[PDB]
Amino acid sequence: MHGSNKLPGFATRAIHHGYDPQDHGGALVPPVYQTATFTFPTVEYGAACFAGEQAGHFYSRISNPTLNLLEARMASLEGGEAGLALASGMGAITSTLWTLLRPGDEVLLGNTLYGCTFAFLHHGIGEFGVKLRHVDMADLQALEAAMTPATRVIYFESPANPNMHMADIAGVAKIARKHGATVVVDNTYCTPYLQRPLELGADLVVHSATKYLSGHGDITAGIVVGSQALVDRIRLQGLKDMTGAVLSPHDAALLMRGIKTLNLRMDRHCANAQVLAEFLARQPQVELIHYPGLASFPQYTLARQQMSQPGGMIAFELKGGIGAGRRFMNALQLFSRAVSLGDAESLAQHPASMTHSSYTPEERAHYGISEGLVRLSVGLEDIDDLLADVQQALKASA
Amino acid sequence: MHGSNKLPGFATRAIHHGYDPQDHGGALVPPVYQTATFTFPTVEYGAACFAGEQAGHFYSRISNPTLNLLEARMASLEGGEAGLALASGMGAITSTLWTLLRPGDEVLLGNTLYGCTFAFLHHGIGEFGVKLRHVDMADLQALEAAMTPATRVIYFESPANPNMHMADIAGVAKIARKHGATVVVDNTYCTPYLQRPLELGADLVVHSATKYLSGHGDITAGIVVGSQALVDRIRLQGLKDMTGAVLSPHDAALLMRGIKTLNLRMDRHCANAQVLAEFLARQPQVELIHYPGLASFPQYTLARQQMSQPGGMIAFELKGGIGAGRRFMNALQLFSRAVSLGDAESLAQHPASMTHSSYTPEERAHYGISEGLVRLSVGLEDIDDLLADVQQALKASA
Amino acid sequence: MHGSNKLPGFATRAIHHGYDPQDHGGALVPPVYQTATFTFPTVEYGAACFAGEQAGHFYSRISNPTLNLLEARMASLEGGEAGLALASGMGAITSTLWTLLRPGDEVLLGNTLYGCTFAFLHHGIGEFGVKLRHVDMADLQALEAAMTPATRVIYFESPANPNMHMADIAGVAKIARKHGATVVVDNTYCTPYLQRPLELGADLVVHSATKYLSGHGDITAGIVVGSQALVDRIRLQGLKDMTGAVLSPHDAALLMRGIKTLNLRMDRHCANAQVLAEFLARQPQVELIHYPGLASFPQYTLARQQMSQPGGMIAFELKGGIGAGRRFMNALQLFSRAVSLGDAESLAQHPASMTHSSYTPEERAHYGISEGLVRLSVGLEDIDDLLADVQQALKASA
Amino acid sequence: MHGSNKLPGFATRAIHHGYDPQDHGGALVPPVYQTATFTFPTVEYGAACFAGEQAGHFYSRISNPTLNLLEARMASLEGGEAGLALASGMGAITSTLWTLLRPGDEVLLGNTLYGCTFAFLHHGIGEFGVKLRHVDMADLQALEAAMTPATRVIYFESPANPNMHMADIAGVAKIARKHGATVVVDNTYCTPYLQRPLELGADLVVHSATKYLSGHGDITAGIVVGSQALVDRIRLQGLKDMTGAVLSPHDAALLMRGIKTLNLRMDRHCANAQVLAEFLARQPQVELIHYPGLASFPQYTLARQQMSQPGGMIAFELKGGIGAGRRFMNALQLFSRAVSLGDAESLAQHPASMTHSSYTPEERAHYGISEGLVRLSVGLEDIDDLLADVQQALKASA
Ligand SMILES: *Cc1c(COP(=O)(O)O)cnc(C)c1O
Ligand SMILES: *Cc1c(COP(=O)(O)O)cnc(C)c1O
Ligand SMILES: *Cc1c(COP(=O)(O)O)cnc(C)c1O
Ligand SMILES: *Cc1c(COP(=O)(O)O)cnc(C)c1O
Repeated sequence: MHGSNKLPGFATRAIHHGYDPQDHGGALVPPVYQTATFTFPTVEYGAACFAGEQAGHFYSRISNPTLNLLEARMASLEGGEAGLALASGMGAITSTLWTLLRPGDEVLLGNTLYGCTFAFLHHGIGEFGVKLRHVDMADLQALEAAMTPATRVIYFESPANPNMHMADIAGVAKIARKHGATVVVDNTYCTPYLQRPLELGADLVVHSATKYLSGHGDITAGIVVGSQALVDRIRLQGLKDMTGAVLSPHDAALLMRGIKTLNLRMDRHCANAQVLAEFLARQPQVELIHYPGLASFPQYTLARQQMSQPGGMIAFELKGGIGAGRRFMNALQLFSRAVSLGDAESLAQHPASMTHSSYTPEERAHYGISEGLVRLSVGLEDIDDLLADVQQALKASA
Repeated sequence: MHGSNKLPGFATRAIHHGYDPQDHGGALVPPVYQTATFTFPTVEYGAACFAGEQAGHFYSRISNPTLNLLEARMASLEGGEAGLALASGMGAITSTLWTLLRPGDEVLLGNTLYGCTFAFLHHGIGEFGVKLRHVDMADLQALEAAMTPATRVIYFESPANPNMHMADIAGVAKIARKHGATVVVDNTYCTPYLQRPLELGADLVVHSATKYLSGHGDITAGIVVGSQALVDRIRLQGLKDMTGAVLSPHDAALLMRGIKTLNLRMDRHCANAQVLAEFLARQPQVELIHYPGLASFPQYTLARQQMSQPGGMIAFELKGGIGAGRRFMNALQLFSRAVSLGDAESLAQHPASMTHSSYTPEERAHYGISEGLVRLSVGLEDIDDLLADVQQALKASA
Repeated sequence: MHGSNKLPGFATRAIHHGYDPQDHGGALVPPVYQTATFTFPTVEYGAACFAGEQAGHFYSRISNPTLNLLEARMASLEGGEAGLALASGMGAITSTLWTLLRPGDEVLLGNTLYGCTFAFLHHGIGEFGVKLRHVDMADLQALEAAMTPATRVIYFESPANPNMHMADIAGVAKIARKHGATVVVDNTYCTPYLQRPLELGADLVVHSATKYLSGHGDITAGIVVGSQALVDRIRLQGLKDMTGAVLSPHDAALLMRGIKTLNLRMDRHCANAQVLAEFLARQPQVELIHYPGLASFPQYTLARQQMSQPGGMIAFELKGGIGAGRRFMNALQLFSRAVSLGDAESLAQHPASMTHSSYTPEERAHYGISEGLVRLSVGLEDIDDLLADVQQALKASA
Repeated sequence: MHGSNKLPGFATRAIHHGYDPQDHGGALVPPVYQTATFTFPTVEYGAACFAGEQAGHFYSRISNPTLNLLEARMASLEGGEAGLALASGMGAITSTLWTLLRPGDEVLLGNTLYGCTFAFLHHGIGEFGVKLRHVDMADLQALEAAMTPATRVIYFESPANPNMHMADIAGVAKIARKHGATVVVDNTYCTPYLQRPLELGADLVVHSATKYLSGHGDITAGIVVGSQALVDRIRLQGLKDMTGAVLSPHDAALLMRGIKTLNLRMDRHCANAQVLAEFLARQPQVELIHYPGLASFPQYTLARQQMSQPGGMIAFELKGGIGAGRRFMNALQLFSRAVSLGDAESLAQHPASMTHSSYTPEERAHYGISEGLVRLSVGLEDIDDLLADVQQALKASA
């Protein structure tokens, strides 16, 4: 049915939402508001801007029109009411959590977390008297059992950093609705093109827009999407007062540029990673593979229900442990050795020998990290070139 | 008589410090390192990059060569050991204090702060079990009388926002050294061209680079300068984990561009501001007037000790109260009605009918804010046009 | 057939060719050389760079590393020896022809041309002693018969901008071997992803990089690719001395950003256009459709033979004439009315009522422009939304 | 004095002219229209737009709102009717001359020209039938005798890129008026802040905005200022059709940023320059010195008549010829060895061993280039550091 109130499709909105060129001298690309302050015609229009009474701007840290279009567009893409743009992923996560939690509050966390998130919680906010508990968010019994009435927030990534462990977002939402908690999901890996946690009951979605959304590895940015009520608070307290993590209008404009090919890029990320994952499963050097699009995936059924495509990230374990991981990493000639993900260029990392090298093997097992675990951000290059590079590096891995 | 590569002068260093073109293909202006991530030649090289050895970049949130140049240069200008660059002034202050303070520690503050510093403190970090206390930082006895063994940090501005109130920085530092407290000075209004708190005994300096250091009103940014020990902590804890206020390499490059004219612009700001404050002082409509370069200024002796020039900001209180504020502000044709300062274009605000418009006269009294107070950021325009515009707007304020 | 002598795939080279992060501090994305000028370690290493005896820059109007990477990359994608980046499409075209022609030389031109190319030739260089001859370049017998000993250059677009008329590039190149002319093809419409004239025997290719190569409509740029000797000549005469059409490094970086999704965007442009064009052919009001992908296209077999895909451009003819054209255009809610093409946003133009409405109905006819001629640049939106917009607007056409 | 048609001073206009923040949501700094194309609300609005009725925009190569701001501001600064922004100084020169010259026309030229301008004239437009004669533009008898009916343009720099030879601009205009000829002056060295050739009777002014206007060595740009009717033709023929030398809106915004400190930088460039000149003029290693601000300067009087300050450029000749100049350049440690000028960083060049190194001693003396001629672009650094560096390089010049 063609409809009068039917949403334009994802691609259309990623390109167009929230912008009419007619409102801006006909400019097809929005002009970039690289400006710190705005001006007032009088002080009555000025006082009304500080009140949230008129929808005109005063200062770029609080709100900016280039930033607003990005936020509006991202909110559309996630299906949410409102968006906030910030200087990084961590800036999104810290501004949100700082806003929502106070001493005595408890936050329930996914069992594994992105390292700096884990750092923010245990060495940052968790040292200012906020309580932390990890649970397996795929274990709805154990989550139910962990809830107190001090439980203010449930925060997780899905899929999660190390082995791609999923959580059942709607089943988690159900339990949060019962006890009255706020569910915050890091949707970095899937993006709104593949997973929309707000449509599954989550209250807030955070993103490292540094990754897939930008797509080209040339900005650092974060996004928060949720209801107006919550995002308004994160804007006026978390951002304004508590992190100062303001995104550049230059970078916001690059971000929107990237978002315009998001669907296209993700289709290719996913098509390439599928092929690569299936390659890796059949290789003698490989003990174990975690990829949502392989049938062997433990949470395969949950992956097809809550994500429309299995994603661009692969984690696998080399048989020969840390030495094998090192040699594999040092052999790659197309894949680059780097932290980060979601660029056009394929990336790889081996926490045992990189990010987490100055731990012991036993302390790595504590954080879900195998000695042979290698993570791949499969990029947009030709798959035959990527297979040739991976095959050659597997040989060198012995 | 000191010569042979002596310490180069302030202008020279503002243009050249930390950069020889021969190390980047002869490029006179350093290339902008607008990249999120960096690559390693081996995994072992990368083990060293997170561990602190063979340092040379993994991820722009922690560090980036464009930012490193800015940081080093601002360190040279302030005479500190190390710099840090962030997404905003608030980014600098929050990252600093989040790092230095924990529940049970106390911090002492100047009587009046920048609005959001004040809001961070009372409604942010204060609500996380950190004790706050306001002293007059010109009164060395009163400061001594507030010290406790839990006092970890002394934070203030000088001059400070409303009335241009100075602190005896050398005096505060002596006390702080006895007590093991860290002194953090917000040096935004002066910049290192006019005042260098580290040479007077402060430990850390912070800036809204949004203002004078950028000078052109097109970026939001902050800086921190101080000891390697303190800055390494602020970088690796406050910024990496607690704020995520990452500065865009693009804007960091505009900031370096602004710094290149800093002496020249500050000379002009100060020359324009002098003429205007002498003018305003001879005016029937103008009650009191707060400019450090008037002989009448209460702390004239302290200000000439700490500041090489009297600044670019004027505060004056008007006889007609709020009504005369509104008429004066709405009458300006050259000065712009906006918050912010240190821009090429002259700015004017009047908190009674704008920033603090719905606070009613009493809560305003408890912050230093007179009902007729008008703040001027004097800009770079021709002094005669600026005179004419103030002239004309006093007439209409009756 | 493994082995390192294999050419990497087009998408790999669009992302990586000519750049190794290791040579620039690990920066995954190359730093932007936003610098006018370059420096020398000695006056002797200076004397080498002006002569071309040493690899090194001196001045970004002649040469700059950000541009040089863009150039090397475009050369690889077209399969030429060398490239040159310029401030616009017309910068590439004029820099080329100013370099190659002198009074007395003849240039054979394709029968229709881009309006501004046409204007340059007849009202510009043509008025300076260079003779012009139009010829049907799809008619090899006629082209042979037009050659004369004064013929220096054969220049054309394929497909050609208005009606998608095409020329046999291998056929033209072979006539040009025989007589001695230099063949230059404007390959804007296809990009190197779809058509590679150098590989079919052309000497030089030019682009409006403003269109598809950029893909996102935020920049104005041009590219020449050809033999080292011809491009060097165009660099050092046409660009340096005769146009000054220097590309901003910033923009060159955006163009490299756009090229990273070129194959992905072209695939989607083309799929969307195939679907739209089939629809347009089945519809009452359409007199005559022209799309290379439909069998009714007069040079169907030639298109199939020189282009890997039929492209993103459609021209059709409404039955109601000039009036039905204005009516359809004004009815568009998603397609935007504007000149240009190869954006993510779909564009529509109607010369009789827009670009060529200054003219009379019979002067439009001299240039091959029907009265109901509508041109569509099909973008990357969801095809269903674009179908609906064009369905909706065909109704409004009676 | 005060009259209602009052003109704001140079610095005010450089910062404000042609922009009201109220016309763009209050944005203190103008938004950057980084867009290639522009949209129409109806087909008819666009029709009356290409035609020139209605003040809207269609394509950024023709015209762009950011560029038009820069163009109005530069027009104001030079006291001319209309402005044009281009990709480089050469862009402006060529776009100008290709508009006004045709085969058989004569252009009369100052005796010496910037090498690239000379190259354009002799090896470019001059090889298309345009006649060239060089004449001394200070000798008015010689110029009157040089005039012919073919003489359509008189083009020169003043001061001129040799030896700072000046032209009698008002004298020249009086002779050109007698014969209908168009006088175009390259005012790069002075900028409008120091010389306003249009006020002395010139028709058109050209600028490499790459130099002092930008001030910071980070862009390549050109400006033309003159009468509405000439500029229009240069835009709609030279720019649009004959060079395609389109300025990036981003670089245009950086150039506006630079112009905001033009007075202030030029004041310092000249004060540093006056100091090095008075020093250099007393050194035994130094034969001759060409600086307008020395009393011994042959054209002292004319210089002071056209120019409010003597400029930031110095040329001198070392007694020891080619080897002296080589040893001097090589010894420099603050001054950079580079071509270009008008940067905040001080630059120096020695044509005999650099630009014109490949040439012979007799061919250099033919263009007025001594074997020992050194040219300094005096920068904004501390004059004491600059003195020490020139000093030390003078001692090594033995
Ligand atoms: C990178 C990342 C972050 C951190 O974001 P930044 O933009 O790097 O600060 C958070 N979560 C996930 C899942 C990430 O990958
Ligand atoms: C503006 C300002 C700040 C805040 O910095 P932002 O860059 O606006 O975050 C802090 N201190 C002073 C004195 C300021 O003026
Ligand atoms: C647009 C176009 C040009 C001109 O390029 P600009 O970037 O607009 O200067 C040349 N040829 C074709 C086929 C074009 O479409
Ligand atoms: C540099 C220069 C030019 C040329 O300008 P570009 O921006 O380099 O093209 C023209 N005239 C003078 C006097 C110059 O110095």
